[PDB]
Amino acid sequence: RHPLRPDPDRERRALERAENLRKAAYEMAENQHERAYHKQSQIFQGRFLRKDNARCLRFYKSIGMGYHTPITAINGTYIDKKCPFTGNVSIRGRILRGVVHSAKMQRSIIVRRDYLHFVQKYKRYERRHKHVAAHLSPCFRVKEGDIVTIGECRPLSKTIRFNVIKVEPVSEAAKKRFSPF
Amino acid sequence: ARGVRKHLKRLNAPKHWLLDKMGGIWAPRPTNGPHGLRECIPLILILRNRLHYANTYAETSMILQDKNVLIDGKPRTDPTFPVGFMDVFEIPKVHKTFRVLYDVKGRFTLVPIQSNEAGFKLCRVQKIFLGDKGMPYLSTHDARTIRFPHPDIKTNDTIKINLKTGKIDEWYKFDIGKIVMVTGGRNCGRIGTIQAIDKHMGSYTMIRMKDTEGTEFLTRLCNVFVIGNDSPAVAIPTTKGIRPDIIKNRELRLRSIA
Amino acid sequence: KSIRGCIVGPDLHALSVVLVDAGLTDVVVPKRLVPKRASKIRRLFGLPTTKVDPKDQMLVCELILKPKVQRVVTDEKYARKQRVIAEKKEIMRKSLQQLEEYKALLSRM
Amino acid sequence: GITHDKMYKRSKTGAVQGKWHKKRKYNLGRQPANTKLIQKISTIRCRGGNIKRRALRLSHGSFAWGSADISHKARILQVVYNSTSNELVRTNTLVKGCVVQIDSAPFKSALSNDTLDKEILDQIRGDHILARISSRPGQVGTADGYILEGPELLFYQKKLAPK
Amino acid sequence: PRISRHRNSSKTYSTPKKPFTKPRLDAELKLCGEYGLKCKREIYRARYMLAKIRRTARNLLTLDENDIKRRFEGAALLRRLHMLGILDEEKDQLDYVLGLRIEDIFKRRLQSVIVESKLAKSVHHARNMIKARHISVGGQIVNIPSYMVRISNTSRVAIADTSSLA
RNA sequence: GGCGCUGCUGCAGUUGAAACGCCCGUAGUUGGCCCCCCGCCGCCACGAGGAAACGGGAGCGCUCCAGGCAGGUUGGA
RNA sequence: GGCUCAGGACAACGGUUGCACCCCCCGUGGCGGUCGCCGGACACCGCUGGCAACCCGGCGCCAAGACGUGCGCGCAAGGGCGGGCCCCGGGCGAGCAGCGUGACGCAGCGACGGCCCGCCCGGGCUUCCGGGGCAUCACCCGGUCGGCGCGGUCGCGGCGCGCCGAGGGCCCGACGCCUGGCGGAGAAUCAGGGUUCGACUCCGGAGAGCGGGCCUGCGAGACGGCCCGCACAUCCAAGGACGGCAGCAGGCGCGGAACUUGCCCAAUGCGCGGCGCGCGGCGGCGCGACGGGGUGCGCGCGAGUCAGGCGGG
Ligand SMILES: [K+]
Ligand SMILES: [K+]
Ligand SMILES: [K+]
Ligand SMILES: [K+]
Ligand SMILES: [K+]
Ligand SMILES: [K+]
Ligand SMILES: [K+]
Ligand SMILES: [K+]
Ligand SMILES: [K+]
Ligand SMILES: [K+]
Ligand SMILES: [K+]
Ligand SMILES: [K+]
Ligand SMILES: [K+]
Ligand SMILES: [K+]
Ligand SMILES: [K+]
Ligand SMILES: [K+]
Ligand SMILES: [K+]
Ligand SMILES: [K+]
Ligand SMILES: [K+]
Ligand SMILES: [K+]
Ligand SMILES: [K+]
Ligand SMILES: [K+]
Ligand SMILES: [K+]
Ligand SMILES: [K+]
Ligand SMILES: [K+]
Ligand SMILES: [K+]
Ligand SMILES: [K+]
Ligand SMILES: [K+]
Ligand SMILES: [K+]
Ligand SMILES: [K+]
Ligand SMILES: [K+]
Ligand SMILES: [K+]
Ligand SMILES: [K+]
Ligand SMILES: [K+]
Ligand SMILES: [K+]
Ligand SMILES: [K+]
Ligand SMILES: [K+]
Ligand SMILES: [K+]
Ligand SMILES: [K+]
Ligand SMILES: [K+]
Ligand SMILES: [K+]
Ligand SMILES: [K+]
Ligand SMILES: [K+]
Ligand SMILES: [K+]
Ligand SMILES: [K+]
Ligand SMILES: [K+]
Ligand SMILES: [K+]
Ligand SMILES: [K+]
Ligand SMILES: [K+]
Ligand SMILES: [K+]
Ligand SMILES: [K+]
Ligand SMILES: [K+]
Ligand SMILES: [K+]
Ligand SMILES: [K+]
Ligand SMILES: [K+]
Ligand SMILES: [K+]
Ligand SMILES: [K+]
Ligand SMILES: [K+]
Ligand SMILES: [K+]
Ligand SMILES: [K+]
Ligand SMILES: [K+]
Ligand SMILES: [K+]
Ligand SMILES: [K+]
Ligand SMILES: [K+]
Ligand SMILES: [K+]
Ligand SMILES: [K+]
Ligand SMILES: [K+]
Ligand SMILES: [K+]
Ligand SMILES: [K+]
Ligand SMILES: [K+]
Ligand SMILES: [K+]
Ligand SMILES: [K+]
Ligand SMILES: [K+]
Ligand SMILES: [K+]
Ligand SMILES: [K+]
Ligand SMILES: [K+]
Ligand SMILES: [K+]
Ligand SMILES: [K+]
Ligand SMILES: [K+]
Ligand SMILES: [Mg+2]
Ligand SMILES: [Mg+2]
Ligand SMILES: [Mg+2]
Ligand SMILES: [Mg+2]
Ligand SMILES: [Mg+2]
Ligand SMILES: [Mg+2]
Ligand SMILES: [Mg+2]
Repeated sequence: RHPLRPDPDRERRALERAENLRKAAYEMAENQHERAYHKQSQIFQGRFLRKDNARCLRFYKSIGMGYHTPITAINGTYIDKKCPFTGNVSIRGRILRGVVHSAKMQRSIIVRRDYLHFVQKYKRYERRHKHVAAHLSPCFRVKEGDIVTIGECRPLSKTIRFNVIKVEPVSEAAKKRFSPF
Repeated sequence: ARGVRKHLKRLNAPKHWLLDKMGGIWAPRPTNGPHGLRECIPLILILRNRLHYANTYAETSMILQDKNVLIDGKPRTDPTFPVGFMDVFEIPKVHKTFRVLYDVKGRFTLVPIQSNEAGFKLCRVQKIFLGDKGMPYLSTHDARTIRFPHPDIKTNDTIKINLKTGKIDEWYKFDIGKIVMVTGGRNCGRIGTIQAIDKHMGSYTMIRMKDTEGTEFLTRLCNVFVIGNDSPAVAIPTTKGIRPDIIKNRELRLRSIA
Repeated sequence: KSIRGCIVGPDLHALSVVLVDAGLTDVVVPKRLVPKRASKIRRLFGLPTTKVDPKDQMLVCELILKPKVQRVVTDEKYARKQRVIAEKKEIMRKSLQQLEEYKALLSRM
Repeated sequence: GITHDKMYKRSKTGAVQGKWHKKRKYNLGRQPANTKLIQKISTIRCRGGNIKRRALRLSHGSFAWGSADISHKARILQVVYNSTSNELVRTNTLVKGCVVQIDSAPFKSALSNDTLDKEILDQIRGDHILARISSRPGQVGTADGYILEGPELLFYQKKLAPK
Repeated sequence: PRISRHRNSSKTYSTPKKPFTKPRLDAELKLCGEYGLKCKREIYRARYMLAKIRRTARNLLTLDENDIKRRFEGAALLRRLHMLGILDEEKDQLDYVLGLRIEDIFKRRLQSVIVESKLAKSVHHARNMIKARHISVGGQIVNIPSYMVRISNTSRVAIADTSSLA
């Protein structure tokens, strides 16, 4: 990388998400309904005792394909091993888009896609749809109708193979339409 | 099945092997080794079906037993041995030294060469990786490997090999403007110059070339072997990789009987 | 299978038996054949296996298929072995040379 | 035998699905090791070769204190917590992720160097340290790990509280 | 499978839709008179071969004058028709492939060639002499009555010099 | 196939068989006119990539032929 | 390799993806560092036996490119730490692969040097689109839909188990029932648009009387391998042993309906290595079907007969 870190006078000051993350971890340690203790496999957990700030406290990465990371996942405090940005899974294969059909599961949504079929004898079309279940990271929050882009991953359940990587929101009460794309 | 496949029906054989639909129910199935099963032509189908040195399997075998066939400077004794692109074909009893190239319909031709020519081999750099204890290797299109490779050698380039000592002497860089010949597709056997390398995230990269008479064509980057740098390093058949169209071909088929 | 039998009871038509602690014992049936191992023959006729002369091509056998002893060390076997042994050092000589070669490449790069 | 073929599951709409072949060998399941604490390591021959080590009755393991960077070997004393069930705790069954007490004798020379985690030092002054298993005993025949620290230590101590 | 399972084979004649129709039932025996035809299958066969060249021509003529498929199959079709003598030299355009008939196919049988050349008294005599093996085509002896003679092999019809007739 | 007696192309519904007794109404189907030179679908063309055989199709007198890939520098495009 | 189409309708199959979730013999190309010639014993064979026949017992003298142990310069699996705290070359689109350093362990290769690694063909699973009839089948499902954790697997995954939640599919036809349902490449018909069939040649799947289980091996849930239940048959001194023609010929039965109980591995291919091969070939039966030529012309032929070539194991 030829260019290198321009200078503000506040960067070590804004470096206090370290204390934010530390206290979030200790509150999760004080939560006692939870059966097990959730933490990222990428982080020592001995980094939460030092004070020199020397080393990182949360892990993230970029997935490529021209998709930028969200600050909500960079600065969040949730433990999710199925997140594409802060988890332990990868994106490869197909990337498609659809509308959020339902959002009633834990960290999981249904994406409805629409398409056409040509019947040559009749020289005409019929409109068709399929359902596609997907995993939703806590860094996103969606409702019904919002457009979402989902990318392929390895199996994650009996029905899930895709993962949400972009949400283009749409206002409520809009006229439901075919919207094929 | 419950295991690997040994047999091969004649109809299921590759189309470019030019077998004939009568004359058997079976075909020779190539053996594993230096080349694949689709982009190759076996040794027996070169000797017995092309040059008539043997009129049958039962006497092609013995030609290979007393070790009459040098491939890449080393003998071979397996009738189903897969010889492929750029392999050297020298039989000394009839004083014939060849290299394998493609014709302009996607078939395997044997070009004559000289003793000053059969001293090297062109290979396509398939990939660069790390093995035991952290060492680099280059693996190529002929299933050769070279360790401690010069760092300038990068993936998809071409190397020049000595058949005896097994070491690299020259290398050619795949850039915009290199004389190159295709190996698959429906432009197999045609030669042009790299003048576009268009890349796509996640998916295949496409390559656009042109012959020396203006005709242009496209393919994947998996099918562009590099032969020189604005001049080929090896010999090529007197058609030089220019394809005629169907009517020009038809008049030539008319001439050869006229 | 029906492997049957008995603890040597009634329904035992036929049986096998061996005499210990000896009309009676008077006959001998010779050792039909002879040994055939380099070590074997020597330990047999009270001879070692550590002094450099293991040939022992004496042929008695009482001339009676069945000789051609085994594991008998020779000049040919010795030399051939040495050949392989040495080779399994030359390999590494040139390999560990090439290590330095590539180190120097990088360092000048 | 035991199988993990999906053909015996229903679809995503609840419908019974049909049966179009007989059990294949490449979808076999085996029974699990159920590694008892306190020395056998069986060998299992898997698909294509591939020795798999399958433990029963382990007693020792290699344990690492990371922030101080000290590793010693030690005798697993007792399994005290497990996230799945109380049954695997009550039986002292060695599975990945369970929390155990290890012998303190190996780590007692670290009791000298100060400026260290006092929550580890006062526990070394006793006769055990709290640690987590990081290995899979039924697949590799070994139980190694690290000593707890951070919020995670406090979480498991509160789970162990005299409630 | 035995290797004989892979051989191609095919029917070469088409039977008319309305069989009992007087007006062409009469002009159909007229052709069996003006040549020596055993039965009606040899008129069916001639209609069959005319139908295909007609179909190919209509396909090509749907197309456009500068097009490659015209440039390829029109030249091929005319060359093969001219060398079989179904079409003569002065008509070198595709639109003339439509106005042919059965009769110009029949004209190039051997039974017609040797009657033009006067080698036989008639057509029935020509038939019998054909099967008697007395007329050769250019040094090779041709037993076929239905033989179709290229206008290259048309100068070399004569009695087979191995015959009781020289 | 005849058969436009299954009708997309292309049937019939006053009396031959056949318009729901009527009004409201969701899914579905359909929806005037307008800005051009942006984006995302549909559509049109041209490519790349993957199997022969069959179906077409260039060349070749198994004496013709149903065939076969022959053959006299070749070829199976 | 051969046979068959019974089962199975969001299967399979066809095109189109992926494994940064995997496994693999042979062959090709690499790589090879590992904390003085050993040991006894097995089959063939000798001497004696049991048994109706099936099949075996006891004693003994004898080898290895068979085991076992192992001579050797430390490196198999797994595990702890070693990353950047707007966001973006060993190798990538992608933090992937190596290495270093603290602990464990002692595996594999070595008695004629090979553990190991790339490529290859093959497999497993996997994304998307296509993927029978009935509404006198309108609601359906409950490991069912998602989450956490371990286990098992070559490996991912409700695949399995514990705990938490209440989801998931549906008139764009769910679910259930029926099929005299193998899918595709294809075939029949014929201006154009269409209708119907996909037994069998190639590819893919599935089975070996019907449920199941497994050993050996790189690879099988193998049936010309083994073990058990069921339904059927076979020899037998009555105590016992034993089978799987949906392989080729041939028999029975069924039905309107389908040939020899031949010869050869000479080609084509495969195996191992000059042979073996009911693959595959060559003859026999064969008006299913296809193609060609006669029963005369005005005076010569083919249909048959007998000889010799040619061809053909
Ligand atoms: K996380
Ligand atoms: K679509
Ligand atoms: K669409
Ligand atoms: K679309
Ligand atoms: K579409
Ligand atoms: K529609
Ligand atoms: K799940
Ligand atoms: K699930
Ligand atoms: K709509
Ligand atoms: K099969
Ligand atoms: K397998
Ligand atoms: K196999
Ligand atoms: K075939
Ligand atoms: K064939
Ligand atoms: K082979
Ligand atoms: K042979
Ligand atoms: K199983
Ligand atoms: K089975
Ligand atoms: K299996
Ligand atoms: K009709
Ligand atoms: K019509
Ligand atoms: K009407
Ligand atoms: K009326
Ligand atoms: K009525
Ligand atoms: K009405
Ligand atoms: K109505
Ligand atoms: K109404
Ligand atoms: K209304
Ligand atoms: K209305
Ligand atoms: K609508
Ligand atoms: K409508
Ligand atoms: K509409
Ligand atoms: K309207
Ligand atoms: K379009
Ligand atoms: K093929
Ligand atoms: K059969
Ligand atoms: K079936
Ligand atoms: K059936
Ligand atoms: K194999
Ligand atoms: K093999
Ligand atoms: K799939
Ligand atoms: K899918
Ligand atoms: K799929
Ligand atoms: K589908
Ligand atoms: K229905
Ligand atoms: K449950
Ligand atoms: K699970
Ligand atoms: K459960
Ligand atoms: K539940
Ligand atoms: K339905
Ligand atoms: K049936
Ligand atoms: K229609
Ligand atoms: K039509
Ligand atoms: K049509
Ligand atoms: K019609
Ligand atoms: K019609
Ligand atoms: K048949
Ligand atoms: K079949
Ligand atoms: K088939
Ligand atoms: K087949
Ligand atoms: K097949
Ligand atoms: K198959
Ligand atoms: K099959
Ligand atoms: K099967
Ligand atoms: K079955
Ligand atoms: K059975
Ligand atoms: K069965
Ligand atoms: K079974
Ligand atoms: K089983
Ligand atoms: K079974
Ligand atoms: K059957
Ligand atoms: K049957
Ligand atoms: K037979
Ligand atoms: K009968
Ligand atoms: K009968
Ligand atoms: K043979
Ligand atoms: K046979
Ligand atoms: K005569
Ligand atoms: K005669
Ligand atoms: Mg469609
Ligand atoms: Mg075949
Ligand atoms: Mg009609
Ligand atoms: Mg079908
Ligand atoms: Mg079998
Ligand atoms: Mg039998
Ligand atoms: Mg009957």
